[PDB]
Amino acid sequence: SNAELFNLESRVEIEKSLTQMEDVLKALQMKLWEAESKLSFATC
Amino acid sequence: FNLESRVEIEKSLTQMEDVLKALQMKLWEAESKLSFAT
Amino acid sequence: VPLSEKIAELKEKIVLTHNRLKSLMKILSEVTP
Repeated sequence: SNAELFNLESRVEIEKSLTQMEDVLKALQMKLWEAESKLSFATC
Repeated sequence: FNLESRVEIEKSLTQMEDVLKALQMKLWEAESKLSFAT
Repeated sequence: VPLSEKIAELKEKIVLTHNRLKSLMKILSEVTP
């Protein structure tokens, strides 16, 4: 079944970039947090 | 990705918004690949 | 279908983080004219 194969190739490349998006955003969330603390302390 | 100065926070916050904007398209792309593989 | 749920959980976080970023952009422009 090339269908079942195609399905599996999809689900692989899908959840790969899902983890990728996970890693990109949670670094983003960490620098966001730094900026929040910066402007928070600055404007008291 | 600097926070030394207000001008750099501004630049850095827009970069983060541009990054999220790329993430939202990647999420949608994943939504559709998945919907097409069921 | 766990992939379906990983999509939805990831979507809501993009949104929440996007909202934090929005609120911080308004606070930052009150002090950077």
